[PDB]
Amino acid sequence: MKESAAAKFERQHMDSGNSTYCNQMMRRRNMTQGRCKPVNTFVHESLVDVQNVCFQEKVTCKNGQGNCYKSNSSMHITDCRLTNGSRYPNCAYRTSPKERHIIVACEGSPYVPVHFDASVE
Repeated sequence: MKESAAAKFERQHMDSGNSTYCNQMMRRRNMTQGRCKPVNTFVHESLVDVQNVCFQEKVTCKNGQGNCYKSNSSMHITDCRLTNGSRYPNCAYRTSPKERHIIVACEGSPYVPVHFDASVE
């Protein structure tokens, strides 16, 4: 692959360094390329903490596959949600910071996060 699954996950979902946050980040992370990705979550924890979720609580994924893991700890995340029926090329998002357990799908060797599945209160 030209972009590994792990690299794709970092691009789509990690932002440990940090109203218009989602508008900027969805665009800069290539999630408004010809289509506005409707929902996307960014995680503000270290990549090592997120990678370690792959050894936490096994749970079923939203698509029904079994390789999803729910974090034992709550994490600082931001949800970006497409708003006002906006369409490419004018994607507008709402920014929602919160603290939730995250659920990720993991794959490979080493076994690392490849998809952000959901968050749980």
